[PDB]
Amino acid sequence: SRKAAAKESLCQAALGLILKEKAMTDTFTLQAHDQFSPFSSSSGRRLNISYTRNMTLKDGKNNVAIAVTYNHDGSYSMQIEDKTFQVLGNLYSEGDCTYLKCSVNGVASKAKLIILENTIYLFSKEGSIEIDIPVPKYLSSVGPLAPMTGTIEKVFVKAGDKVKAGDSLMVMIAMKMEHTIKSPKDGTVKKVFYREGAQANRHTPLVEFE
Amino acid sequence: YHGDSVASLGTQPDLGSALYQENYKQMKALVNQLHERVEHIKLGGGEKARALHISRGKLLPRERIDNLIDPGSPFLELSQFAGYQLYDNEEVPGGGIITGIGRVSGVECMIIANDATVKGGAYYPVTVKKQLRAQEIAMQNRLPCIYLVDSGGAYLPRQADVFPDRDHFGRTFYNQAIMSSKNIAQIAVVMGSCTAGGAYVPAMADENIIVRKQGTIFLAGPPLVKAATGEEVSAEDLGGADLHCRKSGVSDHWALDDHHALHLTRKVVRNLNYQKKLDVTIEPSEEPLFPADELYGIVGANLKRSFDVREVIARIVDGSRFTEFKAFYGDTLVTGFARIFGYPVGIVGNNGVLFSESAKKGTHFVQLCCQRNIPLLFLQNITGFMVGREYEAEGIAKDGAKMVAAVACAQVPKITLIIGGSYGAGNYGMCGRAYSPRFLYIWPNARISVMGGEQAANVLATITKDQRAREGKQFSSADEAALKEPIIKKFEEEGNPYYSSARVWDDGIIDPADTRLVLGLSFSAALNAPIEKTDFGIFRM
Amino acid sequence: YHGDSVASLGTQPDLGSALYQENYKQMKALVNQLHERVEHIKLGGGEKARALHISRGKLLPRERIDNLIDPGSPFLELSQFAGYQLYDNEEVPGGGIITGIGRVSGVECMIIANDATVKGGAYYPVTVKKQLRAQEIAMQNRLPCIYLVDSGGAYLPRQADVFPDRDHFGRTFYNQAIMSSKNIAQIAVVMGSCTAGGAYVPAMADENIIVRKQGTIFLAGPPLVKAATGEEVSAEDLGGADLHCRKSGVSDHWALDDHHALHLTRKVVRNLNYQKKLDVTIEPSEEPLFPADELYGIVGANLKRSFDVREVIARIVDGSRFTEFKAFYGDTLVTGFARIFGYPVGIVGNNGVLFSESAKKGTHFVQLCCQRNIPLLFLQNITGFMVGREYEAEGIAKDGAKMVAAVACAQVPKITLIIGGSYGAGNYGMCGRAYSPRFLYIWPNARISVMGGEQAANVLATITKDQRAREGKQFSSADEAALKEPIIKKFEEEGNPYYSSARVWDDGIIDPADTRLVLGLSFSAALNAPIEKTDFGIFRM
Amino acid sequence: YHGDSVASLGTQPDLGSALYQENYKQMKALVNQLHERVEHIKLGGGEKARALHISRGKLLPRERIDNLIDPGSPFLELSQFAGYQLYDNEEVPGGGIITGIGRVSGVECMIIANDATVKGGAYYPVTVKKQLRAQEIAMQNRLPCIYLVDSGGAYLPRQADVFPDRDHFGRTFYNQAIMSSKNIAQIAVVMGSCTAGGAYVPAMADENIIVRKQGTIFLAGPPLVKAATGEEVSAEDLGGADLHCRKSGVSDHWALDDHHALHLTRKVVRNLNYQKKLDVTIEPSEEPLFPADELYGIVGANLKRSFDVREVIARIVDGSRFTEFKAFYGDTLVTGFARIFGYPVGIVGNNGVLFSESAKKGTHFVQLCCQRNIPLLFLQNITGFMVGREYEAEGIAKDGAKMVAAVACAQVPKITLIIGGSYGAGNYGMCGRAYSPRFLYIWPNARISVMGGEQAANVLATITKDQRAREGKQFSSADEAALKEPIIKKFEEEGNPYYSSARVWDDGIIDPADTRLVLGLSFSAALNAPIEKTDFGIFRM
Ligand SMILES: *C(=O)CCCC[C@@H]1SC[C@@H]2NC(=O)N[C@@H]21
Ligand SMILES: *C(=O)CCCC[C@@H]1SC[C@@H]2NC(=O)N[C@@H]21
Ligand SMILES: *C(=O)CCCC[C@@H]1SC[C@@H]2NC(=O)N[C@@H]21
Repeated sequence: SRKAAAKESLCQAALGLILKEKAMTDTFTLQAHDQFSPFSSSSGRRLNISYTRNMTLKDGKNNVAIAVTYNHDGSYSMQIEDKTFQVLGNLYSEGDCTYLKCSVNGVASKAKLIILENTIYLFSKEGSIEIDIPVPKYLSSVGPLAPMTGTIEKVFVKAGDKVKAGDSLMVMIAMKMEHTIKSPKDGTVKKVFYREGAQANRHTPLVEFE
Repeated sequence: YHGDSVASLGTQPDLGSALYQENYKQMKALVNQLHERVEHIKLGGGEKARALHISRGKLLPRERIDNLIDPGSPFLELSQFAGYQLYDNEEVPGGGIITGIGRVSGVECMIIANDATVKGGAYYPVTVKKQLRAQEIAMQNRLPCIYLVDSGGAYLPRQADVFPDRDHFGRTFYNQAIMSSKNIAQIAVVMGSCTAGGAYVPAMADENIIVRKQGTIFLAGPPLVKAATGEEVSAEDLGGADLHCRKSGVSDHWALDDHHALHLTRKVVRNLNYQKKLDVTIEPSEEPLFPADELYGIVGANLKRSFDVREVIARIVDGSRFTEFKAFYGDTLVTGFARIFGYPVGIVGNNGVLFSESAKKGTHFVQLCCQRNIPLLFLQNITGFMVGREYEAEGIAKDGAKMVAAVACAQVPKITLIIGGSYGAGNYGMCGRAYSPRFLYIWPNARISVMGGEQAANVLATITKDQRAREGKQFSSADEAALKEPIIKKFEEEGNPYYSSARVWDDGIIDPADTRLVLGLSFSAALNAPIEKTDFGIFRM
Repeated sequence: YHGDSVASLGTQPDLGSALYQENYKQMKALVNQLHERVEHIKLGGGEKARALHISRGKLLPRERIDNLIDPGSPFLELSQFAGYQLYDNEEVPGGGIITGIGRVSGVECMIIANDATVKGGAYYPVTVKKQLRAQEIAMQNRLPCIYLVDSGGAYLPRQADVFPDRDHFGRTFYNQAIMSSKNIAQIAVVMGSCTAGGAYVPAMADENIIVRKQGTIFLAGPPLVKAATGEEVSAEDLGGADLHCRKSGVSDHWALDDHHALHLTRKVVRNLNYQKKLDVTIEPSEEPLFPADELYGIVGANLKRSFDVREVIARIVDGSRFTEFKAFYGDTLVTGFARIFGYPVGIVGNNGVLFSESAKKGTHFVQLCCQRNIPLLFLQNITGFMVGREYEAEGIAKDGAKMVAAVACAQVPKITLIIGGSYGAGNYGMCGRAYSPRFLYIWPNARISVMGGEQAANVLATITKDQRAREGKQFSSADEAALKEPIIKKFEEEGNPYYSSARVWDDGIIDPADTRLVLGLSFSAALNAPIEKTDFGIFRM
Repeated sequence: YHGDSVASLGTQPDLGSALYQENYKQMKALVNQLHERVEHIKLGGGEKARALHISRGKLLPRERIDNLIDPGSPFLELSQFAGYQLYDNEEVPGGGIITGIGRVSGVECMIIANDATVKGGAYYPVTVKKQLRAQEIAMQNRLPCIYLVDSGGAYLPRQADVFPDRDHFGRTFYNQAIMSSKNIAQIAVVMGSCTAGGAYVPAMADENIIVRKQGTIFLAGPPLVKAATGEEVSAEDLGGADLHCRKSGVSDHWALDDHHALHLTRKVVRNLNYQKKLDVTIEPSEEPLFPADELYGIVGANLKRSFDVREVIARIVDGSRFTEFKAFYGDTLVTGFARIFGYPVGIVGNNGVLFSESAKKGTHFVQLCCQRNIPLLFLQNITGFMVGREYEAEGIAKDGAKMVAAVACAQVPKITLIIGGSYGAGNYGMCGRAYSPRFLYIWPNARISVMGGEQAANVLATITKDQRAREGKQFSSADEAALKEPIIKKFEEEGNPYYSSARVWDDGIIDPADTRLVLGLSFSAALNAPIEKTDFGIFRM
């Protein structure tokens, strides 16, 4: 079965993600007119205070919160649950592969860093660990109303039915223009409010989900 | 060509000298005090209001700015010390508001975030002062402005100091109306509840964002409706996000929660069609050859002893290189050419009292910097302006007036940094606050008053001795000490960096070492605007 | 052609009605009180300091302005009521300074005269506020500026409130440096003794004048020389007129006495090569058909009763003619076209709360006035902004925001006059102080606050009744009266014309009748500048 | 930064649904019909005239444009369907002329080639219409213009419709005279025989090319010389290439044959000193995530059923990404921000009748696109403008007028594409032909009329029923059918894409799939000109 990641392995995943974001920043700068300028160094240098980034990584089924403090010398202090790790490292290339060079609490290591859509792959000489980046709700979300004031030609569904998203619920004609309603939502219909041949108005609810 | 070698500034200081140890210890004490004070100001309104802020699903405002800017980007906060002991029993951290410059989607944006944990996000007069300062920073530098609206009404018993004047609260909407006519994009993100005057801040935006079940806009609150009409209405039924996105049309984007609103903000900024163009010339950057804990040791805390300002310019420029202009004529002013982070800088600094030769050298250097379109960095360490009968006979007044005219007419991005004292009309000549620099930071040892405490105490002692000798009474040593303690005490208290930065007289007490990085950040924002041609007035010859 | 006949405004009021008698009596009482207060402010620092001012051969400052301007010319004083009960035991008449607009050698000049009879001519913070207001009036309107320098040092225990900020004392020299780069001529007449910060006011002038045995300029006084050096020197030996005209070269003309200095000032102004050019169109002037003691009877003192604003526009325009624009749609705002003294004016006035139809009508009218380059006169009589659930559902916020954007982006010479109440954000929509009008006068019945006293008292009464009914304690009538007396008292005291005009929030309480003449004078100065093309921002549709 | 992930549009349609099969089959039938019609138009004047064109050593005109442009370059032909059944028995393929945009020596040039195989290359009135359209496309977009002159005289019995008016034939020379004053280079290549009015087309060129024994220029032909004088002269002896290159001086380069003339044309274009500068910002290009045979299935042929316009915007933009502006307020108009081929586009599309909220959203979006200098792509699928008594009471007229004013004042490169119906005054609001877009293409299912056929038939049926019921006669079903068949028939015939594109009301019926590529090509030519600042008129609030 799959085994849980060690806290040091989560530090490596967090560091690889941070350095990948830096890489994107660096390749943006290479195309900029304003070259050599500050803001291009992903140092997290706040004025008079420190910056702590709170990120969450998903280890299998469970979420782990990692608080990453940006240190003045380029190191990171990553606190995972309670334990603080001193995390340093960088990226280097050998041919067409990218490697992540780490030092965590004085322990040096090297692993291949591949980030594909959401999953962070770390390939080392002791195994292979897959850490997932959680996807926020507003990127994964993708009842209905009447478009105008018209008469309904054909109903489709009743209570007790089930439709899946992108389904015909109703067709209504409003000043000679056939409008087929569809479902952005999902589930099971609890009530259909307008039977076929009745007059529905503008922004009037047609069906309902309980 | 750009290849030949050039001598550099800098002297390795005597690290074993007891003057170095005492100066280093006292400046380190000042910087540690600064550190612990800003770590107390960072928490905001305290743990009770932070619990009631996170219990409604709201991100805390520093977390909002952390999730808004590019990942790993440095944030330049402005005026972190506003409202510090400015009101009697009212502790207002940060003024109630968090303003700074950050990097959003590759664009340097100016961010204005209402901290709602401090007295409901209500507007104090210093909050309005800090906000209008941020908005003219955005207008001078052409920075797109982002507001994170979470208000709680203007404060009532201070209402005079907030409402009617020219630079009171309504000026804010003036600043959004003018900046929209100039293509400086204004985004408002309604994360809270702006009410009845603050509802113009989302309504005057070029592109707006609102949050469901959390963000309310109305010109009249439910107390005002219940008093004037008698109709009970809630907040979300009156001015909620569904009502404004769907029926009224005030909001332009709709957001599920706070993270969605900041994501949508980054989208709106990415589709602004803005491309940064530098008109100055850039060289590949370098580093100073001397560290800045040496600036702790060099500069120190006592203002009686002088130092060399060149040992500051060795510590903050690229390569420690410095082309000194007119180096022997009037060496109480040090003017030269350097580079910070690639940008060409004309550096003007002090070394003593200002003779007329120093003012002539300063006027010549400011004219060179405006003819070649080079920015100017002024470093203030002023005692005064060289008293004497002979010097007033020479016309020392018209030479200081020439420096003031050339400094005030200059169109290049000027940045002032007060590394020591800043007293009197020399403060006007070296581009103080009233002469519109881009940014004005100070060090934690600075003093700024109309004169020094000893000058005021001693001229008042001599004048009162002169009038009593015309009178005849005995003016003893104890009468002189009772005359000299409250003048010194008042000019010491009200000349502090914390007294000056509790208002928005300066853009923030900065660490000496961080000085280098901070100047680079400042200059980067100031190069977001094209440089206009300078035309001076009449030089009083 | 311009010959055909046109109907006119105006209704003869019921002069026998007891409402007219009571309104007339109460407004006459207000105007008589204004008269006696300004006759006390006119004397200045009192007879002792006036005797010691005339014992040195010095003209008194009002006599200086009387001998400076053209013979018989009207003088428009600005902010006569500054410093009125603004400091605790310190009575500062006129702020210490006399600023106004006059006609010198045929040119409208802006005159700034240091009254030396009031605390030695020392600069109070309100003196700096009044002076910087005068200087931006001169810069907006392109008026040549004349200073009559008689100073006594900046005030010491208020030094913070005078020295460091952006709009503190040093801004003055910024304003003379920028205005000299724009060909706006600056004349300083040293009639007194400017000292050590004020000596930049003569030194930064394009052409200077000094008086023998009476006028001293130095950057350092004889106390400072006697303290720093130990050399006893007088005032005239150190910085006298002979030393400055002959050796140092600070002064450009030399004057025997005060009359010679004012004569030389008129010569310097005559040789400025300035020729006034109007870009607006002028018609031959006329008179109102109704007198303005009728404005005493119409308007009165109570703000509860409304009146018609058209009966004001019949009393102040030429011929009582008024082309009313969009007269039925949203008649809580009255917008039309008239002429004062030949000048074309677009008049915007109030008649009640501001519905959304009123804001749309206002935005349309301001766009017409900026497309045709017509000046704008705003008349403020505001209660509020029409509370209700339906009106917030309609988007009443975005309509007020459209009026604020069009008012703030407008480049025509705008003049505000507050003929009644001016409360809240409607004050921002009708071009209040923060939206940069040219001049802003008020009537002696006006009130200006963030809300009315009754609104604040009643919404606080209803909110505290809400929270106690959630609590459970008894909130009686006596608790409500003890809740309602200090709110009403504070909003009545701090909403006064004398409280608002003790600061420089407004350019002066004017008589109602004199209103007509005053507006003409104001508009004449505002036409000394060419009119720029207006470009608006984004209209939130 | 530009690195974070963003959601995208697009829904995979139900490919098994019988609606999809029927819509796909009917749109495929329309596109195949388009294909075979343009393959018949491509041959030109037929094989007899093509044999007599190649027997004189002349390249055919499509071979001329194939050898003129860069190798492998896409050619964008404009108005391939002009003259389609426009004259009674006269079949005029392509109008007689071949106009398009191509890439010559790295420069986007506009090419105008006289097809001499179709009625001797004579000018029909539609030929003049097509040519003047091409020339204003070259002037709007600053494209250098190349003419391949092979004329046969203006047509005589249509001479009125060709000669005198403003936009008749002589306007051509006006267009070459104005464009030469603006540095838009005009090259004429005389490959044929321009005669007596067309001889100004080579003579007004900035640099000219002629072909020996093949190219003749004269202001008077040998019939006119033989009639007026009686001197027999040939064509080559009168106005040949040797006479014009050697004695008269009309031609500037001399060419052996057709290939030499096209080679010399490419030389002349290479030495124009033109360097393209983009002022917009570019991102690295991408692809749509959904193919466009899905646009066949989605859109279909029937105009009764609606579709989602967002499923079109998923199919034509880069990455299928689309930042939707004001997504809930008035969702009968879809406005958002996207990118095509790197270029930033502001996309405005329809989804139904236009309420007042839709017009307000449209006015706001066009103001955003002109403030940020972003191009605009309008997609027209209009039924009408929402009839009703309440909506006329709301002022639906002034909101449509605001959208028309902001669309007409806009200076950004606008491109219209009519993906469905386009009826009535909504056609004016969504930037139809009379509002000067850069290019206006249509799809083969579009309809364009002053109203729909059913609207005209039904309002005429109800009006005639209303007047007969005032009269008294019987208006039966058969009288109604005889009333409704010719109105429907006429509005169906004259609303076609082939009826609209037989004139130059649109720049060409394009395939749906090719739509994506075509828009990119169009936008590339439209970015050859710098973008001017937009200033709007008066917004009727
Ligand atoms: C001693 O108590 C201080 C006396 C005056 C201060 C000195 S004198 C020279 C410097 N210039 C100036 O105006 N003040 C400084
Ligand atoms: C009574 O004490 C006053 C209640 C509120 C004041 C009224 S309600 C309508 C006007 N608009 C506004 O905002 N305030 C005024
Ligand atoms: C039926 O034959 C059509 C009647 C009118 C056409 C409809 S009504 C609403 C749409 N708007 C418009 O002006 N015409 C369309």
